[PDB]
Formats: sequence, C-alpha cells, structure tokens
Amino acid sequence: LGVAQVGRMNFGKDVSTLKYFTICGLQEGYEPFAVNTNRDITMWLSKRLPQFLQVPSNHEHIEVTRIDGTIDSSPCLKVTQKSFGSQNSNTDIMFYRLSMPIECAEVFSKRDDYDFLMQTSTYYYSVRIFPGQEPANVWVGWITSDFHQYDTGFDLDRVRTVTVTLGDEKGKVHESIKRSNCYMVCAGESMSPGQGRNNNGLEIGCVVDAASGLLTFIANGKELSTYYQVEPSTKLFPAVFAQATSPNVFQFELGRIKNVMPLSAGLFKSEHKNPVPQCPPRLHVQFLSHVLWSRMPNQFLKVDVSRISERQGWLVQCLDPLQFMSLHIPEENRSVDILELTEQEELLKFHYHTLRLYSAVCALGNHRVAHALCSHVDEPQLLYAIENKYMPGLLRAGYYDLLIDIHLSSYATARLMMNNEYIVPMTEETKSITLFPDENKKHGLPGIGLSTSLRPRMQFSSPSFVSISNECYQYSPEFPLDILKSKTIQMLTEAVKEGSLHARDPVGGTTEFLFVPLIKLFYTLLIMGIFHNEDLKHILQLIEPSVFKEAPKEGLLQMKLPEPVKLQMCLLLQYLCDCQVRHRIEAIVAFS
Amino acid sequence: KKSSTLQQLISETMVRWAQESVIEDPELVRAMFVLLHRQYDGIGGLVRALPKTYTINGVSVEDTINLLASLGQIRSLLSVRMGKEEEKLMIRGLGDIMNNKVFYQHPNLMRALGMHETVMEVMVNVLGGGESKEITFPKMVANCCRFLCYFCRISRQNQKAMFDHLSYLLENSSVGLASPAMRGSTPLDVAAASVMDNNELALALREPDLEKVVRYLAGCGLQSCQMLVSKGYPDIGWNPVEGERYLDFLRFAVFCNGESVEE
Amino acid sequence: GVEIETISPGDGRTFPKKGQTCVVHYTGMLQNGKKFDSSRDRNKPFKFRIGKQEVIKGFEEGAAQMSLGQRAKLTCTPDVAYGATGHPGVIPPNATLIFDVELLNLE
Amino acid sequence: LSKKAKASTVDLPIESVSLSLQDLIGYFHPPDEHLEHEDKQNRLRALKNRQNLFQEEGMINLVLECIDRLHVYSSAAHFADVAGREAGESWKSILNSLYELLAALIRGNRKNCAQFSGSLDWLISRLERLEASSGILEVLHCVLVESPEALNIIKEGHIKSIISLLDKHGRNHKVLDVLCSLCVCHGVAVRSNQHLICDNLLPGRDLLLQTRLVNHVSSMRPNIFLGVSEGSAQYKKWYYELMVDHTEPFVTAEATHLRVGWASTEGYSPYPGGGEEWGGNGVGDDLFSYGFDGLHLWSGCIARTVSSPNQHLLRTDDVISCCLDLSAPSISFRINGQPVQGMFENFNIDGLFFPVVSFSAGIKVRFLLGGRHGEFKFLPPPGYAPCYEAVLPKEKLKVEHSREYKQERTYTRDLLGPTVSLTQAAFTPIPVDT
Amino acid sequence: QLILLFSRTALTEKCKLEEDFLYMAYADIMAKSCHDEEVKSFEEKEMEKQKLLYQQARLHDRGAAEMVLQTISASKGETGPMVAATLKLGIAILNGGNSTVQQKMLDYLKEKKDVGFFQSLAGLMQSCSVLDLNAFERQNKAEGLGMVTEEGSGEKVLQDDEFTCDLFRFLQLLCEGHNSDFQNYL
Repeated sequence: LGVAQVGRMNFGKDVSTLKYFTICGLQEGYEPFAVNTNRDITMWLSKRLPQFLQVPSNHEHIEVTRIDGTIDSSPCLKVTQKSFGSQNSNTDIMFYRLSMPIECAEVFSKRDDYDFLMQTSTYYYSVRIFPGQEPANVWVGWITSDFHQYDTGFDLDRVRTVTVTLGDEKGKVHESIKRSNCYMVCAGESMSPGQGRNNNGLEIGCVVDAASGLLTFIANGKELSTYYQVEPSTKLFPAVFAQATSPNVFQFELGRIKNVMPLSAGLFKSEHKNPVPQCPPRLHVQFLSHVLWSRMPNQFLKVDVSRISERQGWLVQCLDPLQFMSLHIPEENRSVDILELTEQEELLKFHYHTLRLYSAVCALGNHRVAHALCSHVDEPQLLYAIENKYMPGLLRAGYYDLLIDIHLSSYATARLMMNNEYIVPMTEETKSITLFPDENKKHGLPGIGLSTSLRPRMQFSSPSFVSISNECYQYSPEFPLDILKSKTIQMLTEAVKEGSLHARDPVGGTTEFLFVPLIKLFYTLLIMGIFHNEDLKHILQLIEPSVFKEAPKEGLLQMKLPEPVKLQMCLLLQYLCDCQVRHRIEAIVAFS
Repeated sequence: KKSSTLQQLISETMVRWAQESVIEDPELVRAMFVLLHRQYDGIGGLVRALPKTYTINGVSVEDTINLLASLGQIRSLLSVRMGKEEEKLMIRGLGDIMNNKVFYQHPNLMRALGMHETVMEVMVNVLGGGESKEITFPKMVANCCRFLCYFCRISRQNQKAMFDHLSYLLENSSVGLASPAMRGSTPLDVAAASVMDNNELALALREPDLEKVVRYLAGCGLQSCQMLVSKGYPDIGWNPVEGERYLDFLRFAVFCNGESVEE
Repeated sequence: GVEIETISPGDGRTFPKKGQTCVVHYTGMLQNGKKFDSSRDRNKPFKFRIGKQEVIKGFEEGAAQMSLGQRAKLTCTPDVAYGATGHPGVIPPNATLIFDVELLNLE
Repeated sequence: LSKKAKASTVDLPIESVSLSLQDLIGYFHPPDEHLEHEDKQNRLRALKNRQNLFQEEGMINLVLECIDRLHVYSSAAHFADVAGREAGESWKSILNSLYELLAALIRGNRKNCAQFSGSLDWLISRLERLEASSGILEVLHCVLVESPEALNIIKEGHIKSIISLLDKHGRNHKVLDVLCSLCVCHGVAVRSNQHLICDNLLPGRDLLLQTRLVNHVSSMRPNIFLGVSEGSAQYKKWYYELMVDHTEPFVTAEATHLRVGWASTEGYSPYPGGGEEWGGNGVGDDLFSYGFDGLHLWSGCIARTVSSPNQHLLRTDDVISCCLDLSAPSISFRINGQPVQGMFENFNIDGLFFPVVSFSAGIKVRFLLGGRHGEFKFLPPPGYAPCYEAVLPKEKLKVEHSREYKQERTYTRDLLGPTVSLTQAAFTPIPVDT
Repeated sequence: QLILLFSRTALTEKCKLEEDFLYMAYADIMAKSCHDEEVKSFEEKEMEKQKLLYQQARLHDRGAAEMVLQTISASKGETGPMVAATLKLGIAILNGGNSTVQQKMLDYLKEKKDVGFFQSLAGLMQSCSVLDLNAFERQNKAEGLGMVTEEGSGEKVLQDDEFTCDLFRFLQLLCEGHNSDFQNYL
C-alpha cells in the first residue's frame, strides 16, 4: 500500500462475501484461501519502528569482525564498510549498539589498586575512530531501550528529552530529573587539538558509574566537558552512531583504564570480579534496521465512543477484558507477544527447551521445585496457554506438559501405582454394590457407579511466597481443578466437531498438536478421578456416542486419528477396562 | 448391530485400525494387541486381580489408609536417586509401617502389596551404589534389613516369600559384617532369619548357596580385613570378624528347632 | 524498614490487632518490576494471623499499619524480607520486595 | 614442539592425522534410519563391537592425550607460531574431528560412558573455551544420557559451570538439553541436581525468557493536532479535562490501566510516535507521551511518585484537568481542582501534540473539551484556551482511536498505507519576497 | 503385523531375552489355533490333515517359522517361559511333518547364517534338567515330618519335563519325513 492508499483483502473465509468468485473463479476450480478454516488467518505487516538486531553475515554494506584480545591488546569489534567506493554504496547514518546493557544501581548512594577495582562499580569502554573516517560524522556514547529514532540526519540537539520536576506543597522545585534515551557525544567537537593524528586513532572513552549514574567521556586522555546523570536502575547500551566515510569506520575497544573496571565485569555477572577485559561470544554488534515484521492481533479491545450531549462531552467505554501473553527478552529489555514466536524460530526452539527444562526440574514429585516454578509460570499463564487457539504447537505441548507436571503428575502417578491393588473395606455400601444396575443384564457406563475400594488421598498446598512456613513443600501445588475439568470438556467438545470437518488450520498447526496434549490432559484428569457422573457421561459420549448412549455425529474412536492420538485413545480404553475390572472385584467382595 | 458393549467396541476398533493401516509405531501395535487380548481374556483379568484383592474390617479403614500412604511414599522413593533426604524419608516410612497395626494383623495384605520386594529393590539399589567404597548410606540399609528380618519373624509364609530371594542376599552378604553396631542389620542376617527355625526351608536350602557361604568363609580365613587394616588394626592373616558371621549363618542353616538337619 | 504508600484510601478507623486474622490480596514484585507472587492470580484471598510470625516481617508491619479497605504498596527491605539468603528458587539474595496489598476484611 | 625442538626436525603428520580422523569418524558413523530393521540392527552390532574393541585397547585415553596436547596451545595463531602455519590452519579442524571421534566412540556404549566418568571432571574444565565448547558439550550429553554414574559424579561446581556457559555464550538449547539429562536419567530423578539447577538458574531471571500476561491497552484521542513553531498562527496554551464515570480496580488478576495526559507526534505526521500500535503500552510508556495515573507522572516507561492532596489512584468520579504550555514546555495536572505538585518540562516541541487517554478494560471516562464538547467542571487557568478551540474551521471534532487499526471484521478491515504529512496544521504565512 | 512386531523384537540385540507377556500370550493363542486339540474314517482323517495344514499355513504364510527361529536364537541358551512358548508354537506349526515349514526354516537358517540358533539349542540342552535324588529325598523327608508341600507338583525333581519334551519334539519334527537336509545340517 502506497502513500494515502486504502485496501481490503478478502481471503474468502465466508464464500458469500466474495463478490467476483462466482462469475470468475468458482467454476474454474479455484478455492478461497480460507476455504475451510475455523478461525481467522493471522495477519502480518511491515513494522514501523526500527529495532536493533545482530548484523547479518551476508549484509551487503556492514561487516563486523571480532579481533581477539591478546596480552597487550584489548578485545576489539571492528565495523567495516564492505561496498565503499562503489555503486549502490549507502551513505546514510548507521546506528550501532552492543547487545548487552549496563544496569545502574537500584538505589543511588548518598599499578591499579586491586581493592579499589574490587570495590568499584565504574565501567569503561572505548572507541577508536579509524584514520580517514570523518569524526564529526561519528557519535559515541550510551543509549537506552527506548531509542528507535531512524533519521538520515542525526544531531545531538534533536534527541528525545524530558525533565520531570517534582515540587513540594508550597511550589518549590525540590527535585528535577532529566530523562533521555540517548546519551552520546560527537568526536568532531571532542577534538580540541583537532585534525587527524595517526600516532593513535581518535579515542573517545566512555566511563559509567553504576552506583552514581554519572556518564563521563574521555577523549585522548583528557576529560570532556559533557557529562550525563541518569536515573537509578537505568539500562544503558553502548552505542556508536557513524556515517561511513572510509572502509574502516570505527572499533569497539573493550579494554580498561586505571582504577576503572572493564565492560565485561558489568555486562556479565559471572565476571563481576574479573579485572581482565573480556569479549564473550554473547556480546555482538547490533544495528538499527527496518527489516522486521509485526503481527496484527487477532482480537482488539472493544471500545465504544460517542457523545451523549453538549454538556457531557464524549464518552469512552471499555468493559470487556482482553489479555495477551508477553515474552520478555531479559538481555535486550524487550518484550514481544508470545504468538509472534510462530515466525521466530530460534526463540521458539529455546523457549520450548526451556519449558522442557521446567518440566524436568520438577519431575517425579519434586514438590518444592514445583512450588518455585509456580512463581515463574502461574495459573493464569497456564490457563491462557491451554485455551489459546493461536499458540504454536511446540509451546502448546510444552505448556500442557508443564501444567500436568507441576500440579497433576504426582497424584496421577500415586493412583496409577495403587491401581492394581484392591483393598475393599467391607461396609454397608460395599454390600450394596452389585454387578448389574438392574434386573436387565446390561453393563452400566464404565467408571460411573459406587466404588468403595481404598484409594490414595488427594492433598494440595497453596503456593504462597510471603509465608515463612515449610510444610507446604510437601504435596503438589494447588490448581483450580473444577475450572480445568470444565475447560477440558469444553475444549474436547470443540475439537471433536472441528477436527471432523478436517480444517486446514488446527490448533498448533497439526492434528497431533491439537489432540495429543488435550487428550493427555484429559487422560490425566480421568486417571486422577476428578470426572464424576455427568462429566463421565459427557466424555464417554464424546469417545463413542453409540456405545455409551443412555438407556449422527462420530466420536474420537472413528474420526481417522493419527498414531500418537491412537496411542492416547488406547490408554483411555485401558483405563476404562481397569475401571470395569475394579467394579467386578468389588461386586465379588460384596457377594462374598 | 451396534456394539453396545465396551469389549466388542474395543475389539472392533483395534482390528479395524490394524486392518486399515500398517502401524509404524511398535508401541502402538503392542498397546493395541494388549488391549485386544484383554478384551478376549476377561477371565485373565480376574485371575490377575483376585490374588491382589484384600478385604479389611471397617474399624481398620483409616489405619490401612495410613499404611497405604506410607507404602506409597516408599514406592515413590524407588524412582529417585539415593540421598540424605531420601534416606530420612525411607527410615521414617519403615518406622511408620513397623509401628502400624495392619503390618501385624494382616501379614497376607503385606505380602500381596509386595512391600518386602519394594524394600528389596531399595536395598539392591543402595548396595549397588558405592559397592567398592565400603557402602554408602549404611543407616538405611541397616533399617531395611531390620524391617526385613521383622517381616520374616511376623509370619511363616512371609518367611518363605523372603526365602525365595535368598540367592541375592548371599552374594551381597559381605556388606556390613566387619562394621560393629550394625549386627543384626545385614543381608547375611536377613538371609539367616529367612531360614531361622524352619524345617521346610532348611530342607529346601540347596548345596550351591551353602558352597557360596563356605567360599566366603574360606576367603575370610585366608586374607585379612582391608577396612580394619585401614583403620589401623594389626594385620593378622585372617578375618575372625566376618568368619564368625558366616559361621553363625551356617549354624542357623544346619540346626533347626533343637535338632540337626543331617542333609 | 517498611514504608507505606496509599493507592486507595480505607476507612481510616479499623486497624488489625492482636489475635485477628487479616484477609488480603497481594501482588508481590521486585524492584526490577518482575512479579513473583499474587493471590489474585490464584483467586484465593490470603489469610494470616497478626503476631503469630506466619508471614515475612515487612508484610506483617505493612498489614498492621494498613486499615480496613485500604490499598497500599509495601516496600520491604531485605532485612525484614527473606534476608541475605533469600528464597531458594524464587527470591534472589538481598532482594527488596514490593507488595500491592489490599486489606479486604479483618476476621 | 613443546620442548622447543626445531620445527623441521620435528615431524608432525598433520594431513595423515586429519585424513585418518575422517576415516575413523566414518568408521564409527552411526547407522542411518531409512535402512531396514535387520540391516540397522546388524550395523548397530558392528558399531558396538568396534567401540568395545577400541575402548579395551584404550583408544579413548589416546584421544584425550591428543586433545590435551592441542589445548596446551591457546589459539590457532599460537599453534601456528609454535609449530607452523600448516598446522595453524588445521589445529581447529583436528580438535573438532577429535571431539567428534570421542563422541562417536562413547555414543550408545554404557560401559564406555561409565569408564569416561573419571575423565568427565577434566572434560568440563575446558567447557568455557570457544574452540571446544560444542564438542565438549556433545561428549557431555552422550555420557550423561548413557551412564548413570555421570550424574552421580557431576557436582555443584560442574552444574554452575554449565549454567555460566549459557550466560557467557548466549542462548543455546543444547545446554538446556544437557541440564535436562542432569535432572532425569533412565526414569530416575536426581534431587540434588534438580535442586541445584533450579536454585542456580531460575531466581536470576536474566537468561531464560520470561512470560507474563499483560492487559491490552488502547489509546483514544480527539481530532485536534496542536503544536508550536516559529512564525505560525496557533495558540501555545491549551486545556482539557477527563472525568471518570466508572473504573474497576481489578477486572482481571492484573491491575487496571488508566492514564491521561498529552502525547506528541514524530515530525508532522498524524502518527503517535515512539510507541507500538498494540500491546500493554500507554501514555507515558515512551518519550513521546506524558501521562498521569493519579499517583505517578509517567514518561519514557518510567514512573515518579507525585504528591497531591488525598493522593490516590484514579477512582470513580474524579476530575483530571490537563494543562499544556508550548511557550515554555510545561505539562501540568490538577486533580479534582487542587494542583498536583509536579510537571513535565523542557520536552521536545518539534512535533504536534494532542490529548490522549490510555486504558485497559473496565473504564468509563468522558472528555470535557470545552465549548459544546463538554463543560469544564473546574475553571481553566488564566491564559489557557479550551481544546475545542483548536479544531480546524471545516473539520468536525470527534474522539477516535489513536492507532489506525481497531476491532472489526477481517474482510472489512481497511488496510492503511503511510499517511501524508500534516504540515497544513501549522499555517506559516510565506509571501514572496519583494 | 503382530508376527512382524514379535520378529523385530526378537531381532533387536539385547543382552538377555526380556520376558514379554504379549508374546507369551499370543504365542499360546497361535499354537492353540493351529493344533485345535473312537475310530475315524479315511475321509475324516484326510479332512483333519487338510484343516491342520490350513491352520498352520495361516501362520507360516506370515513369518511364524522365522519368528520362532529368531526367538530361540535371541534366547542365547537361557531356559524360560519365552522359549517354553516358542517351542510350543514351533511344534504346533511343525505337527504332521510340515514340509513347507521345514523348508522355510532351513532356508532362513542357511540365508542368515545363524550360529546363535544352534548355540542356543546346545545351551538349552545343557540347561535341561534330570532326576534329582537329593531333592527327592529332601521332599520325602519334608512330607514324612508332616510339612505338606504348598504345591502338590513337587517339581524340584525333573524341573521342566514339559520343556525338555517340547524341545526334543521340536528337534524331531524338524527331521520327520526323512528330511535329509536338516538331518545333515544339524
């Protein structure tokens, strides 16, 4: 879509809305794109705000090389212009930043000396503007996560700034706070001697005091007048903005100066006490780019706007709740919608394996670890992941597995372990137990009935972290079992009807992703025994309508399931047979 | 006609799946055929279940529930790596079981639940772990051995059920024989209590298992005690401490109820 | 070591006293802004007894100074909240905790 | 070479070692899956016999010695300096091939992985170096998945080194898989490993990606686009009020969102700058918006507590009056008629400004824009003009979505391209020079 | 598919033949479906022979002979219920001197060059039990002192006569009909 251009694309989810398909496109044998899709197609657009991403190895202009640090040389990252001096060379200003930020202290305090180095919080990095690179076109300093300004002409005057002045009751301004996303200086103005010197490249050094928030710059061994004071807990990314006037533009030098700690000691918490400069592989140069996609939300907040009268003005009303699940990247201080991982492969894989690790650390009844994990992944996140239809299949399976492992697996395993033993107390209701419901020798619905055999006891503990007791670390964390049961039945009812239509878009992208996690959760609940009476009737009706009808539509058993789903159905039928055997054993004990 | 029965429905579904598709998953094939065989072997389910069926009086329901909870804790400890807290939990569970009344009043339920076997696999795992470096977690091994000896003393049939596993206890008898204050709490002591004062079990006792004990006694008579010389005891050529253990086991093997089993 | 800031006013007359349970909804956050606990996530009002050392101290004095129906933010320094050792697996060592606590009912 | 003998006198069979290492990797290559069951089983039998013979001849320790001699030199350039350039280009390849050969020798062999436990401690000590990280991690994964004794001997220091590998080398799912193998092996859970991994990884919340539920926040703004520029005909003082008819403090598990104030546009475009169209971001979550939630002044996603009489979060029946002064950049608020002791000053005035409210679900608010668009409950400060006076003579004032996409049918949704600049908002008279 | 599953399980290399209840049950079902077990006329005898041939064909047309050879080979000379069921199935499919099954077994053995099969046969013969005077006298004394045996079989003497007879009947059925090929191959 061009400037001031408006368009509409119809994917033909409703064939009736297509206005020219019948006259041209239906008879020819073509199909609407959303011919038999149950839900709307996710819509992706070009992102407006530029973001910082690692420089591709195949970038036509920018080349970044990592010079390892020797005994006498600091580790260096060198940014070079590949296509300088040739046609298609890009002359505009590039914005460069490093991947990891320096995080200032939460509360501000109010021959190098080893003790000073070990007690200090001051960190340093320096930049060598190479000879022949025009220094007035190069800026060095720090930026925050808010920097998304892409301008062909960048000047320090047009940086985004705000000054919050908190005053007392009488009006005196007792405190003034200056806030900005960019804290950088120019090399052209930094050069007091000026011109080009090849004894050493123009070396602006950035000094950050994490305990005071003071940003001071040193150019060629003399401190520049420009200084910045930042807010507590500010995350500052080393950044260099430069316009290429030579094949060699600038170089990040991760060294250290007298009594000032290296950048790695602040970036990495493992190297917090290591004065030796380091450039771990995680650190890498990132650049601002427009080449990224943005995902349109499937559903937006419903807002009603209207003017009641001249007196009342305009009314804005939003009364229906809507939530999205946000994935926060810790290193970049960036958060994205978890549904955007459908097109981001590396984050999807890493998060699926993180979910696997979450399931593994609490495996086989580690109730304390499960309680700890309840903080990281909670009931609302679990329920939203379970119910959401646009969740990627891998994340869907992982979240079903995590929900089963944290809350349900311990008691499910306990009842499975006690399943093959029949300790039947001999009571009045036990005597009342009979093989058949009535004189007609017709089997009752499996599971439904009066069972008196001794069963394991269900106990759960509320995962509260303000409490200082330790008795809660036995027993699995509590979950809203009634809500889980109702939602599982509702989701199975939806899945049976929708999958039979054989839609192009199942939940998770495949029938296996749609059914295996859902049927596994249903089987876990059945094994635990939450399903009682009417729930058992409905679920058996779903499994096979004809057989389990009380004394059309096809069930799960005859809907052409994949092999993994068939294995789960076999497990369900095995459990039903086990229930019938238990009923038989109890009836024999009753007769005895 | 409609299936109208879970058995018929499952049989038809399994055969129908198998004849529609060549199943690529061996686990799926085995699950389907196990389920079909269960449908066609309804008698076998009762044959399997009835020996594991027990009826308890209404007065002991909660007490049996507590015993079952303790046994479930012990059974769940089978699937975790051995450690300090696992040792503490196992010792507490065994103590609760031994102090519980059903363990005494209903020895048949105890055998049906396979509690002695579970204690056996726990002890097997701990004995296998760190076999060369003396024995790790000696306290819970001693506790399990005491529990097992008491299980032998509870009932005669429990003694035979424990006797059925005497073979293993003999090759792992040489565990805590040298260490004092562990006497009466070793696999050799468990094996001895497995045949203590039982003519039928003494007669069923074989020749090779006696030969194994004689071999261990010969080894103790030939070579000294590495643990004792490491702790600094003077190096005499032979091992009286373990020799006496093997001798008293042979004493229990050959002498029963005041008479001598000549065989 | 605890300060109280009011989000929503209370009655200002009823305060927790000895032997009286406090029913609250809380949302705990660290200074970095990451949530770690919320009874609102659990749909489950939290009940504890004043003076029975049932919760962390900072929470205890925060609830004590709060009034009925009041919504207040509790900033609990490490000395009164989990100390230097922290909570294994949840709270990092030497962490200051921010709580959004609403005193529902005193009973 | 280590003892410093002259390079030509020392013979270093680099090419033969590399070619033999390729031959050995092919010789220990695992069978492919597409082969039939019988052929697969026979080839597994042959591989098992080969591994058993090699381990009985002690070929693992030989590989370990070669690896140690190669790690004596710290880098490819260092090795090239000590021995020569020809060994220099091949140092990395020989290390990779040796690690692959070790992995092939120990893979699937329980006895070999059990005998490699003694050397596992030496193996992890070199995990940090980049020239051997992948190979060492693969060997460690094979030993962990095969031999239970590996999990028995792995200690807290080894677990912490493996965890710090994630921090130093970045996100790698193979480290997570190795950690899962450390937790569960052959259906047996190691409680010590589980507890150590949990307590050393989870509390940081700096390596693993974090998840949370955020309420959607939508922004509504009037039609007016007011700014300041030199030699231009627009008033530099403006005033409007927002009064809340109803608000629900907790419609969900998360607190409701309700922020009011002014927002700016990047340049002369009608587009709210510095923020994303959809998400949980509202007024004051960027350096282009300036908000007030009843207790905090919001700007740049950072909040500062501002005092006010009977200070509280925005409740039902609360009047918020917003003041904007473009002569000297100043945004001030007055709650229920009494002043709020704080203001935004010295912000960017290059772009156009407009009133804006950001909200989650559970609100009921009303704009009092002055004139016939609502009557101010409180008298405007002197010199301020009601916001209804900024409407263009031909246009009609209306409150609409700040962002261009809203809730509607997908096939009826109006996809919008870039808009044209609104430089017409600032009428700067420019007669020709004479 | 069931026979192929069992054959693949047998052909997988493991240090010991694991006890599989599915195999132990379905092998018995298969053997019974084959054998299905006063004067009878010639027509009755011929019909019985034809029915037995058809019932044996239903299995050896689907890999039963190769399955029972593979299970014995993977047994590695260990006596147990697995080989007890496998030998019974082999007897069931070989009853009547089935030349087709004999040829199939010989062809499979020659093609695969299976030494483990014959090694396992030698091991099973070595592990076969005989009369035990010591056990007999011990159980006689146990009965004399009055301790009644819980099991009336008293199978300590002649441990597995059914297994021994089944093994040697299988090895005889391999050579019935004057099968010179097996007579020389054994």
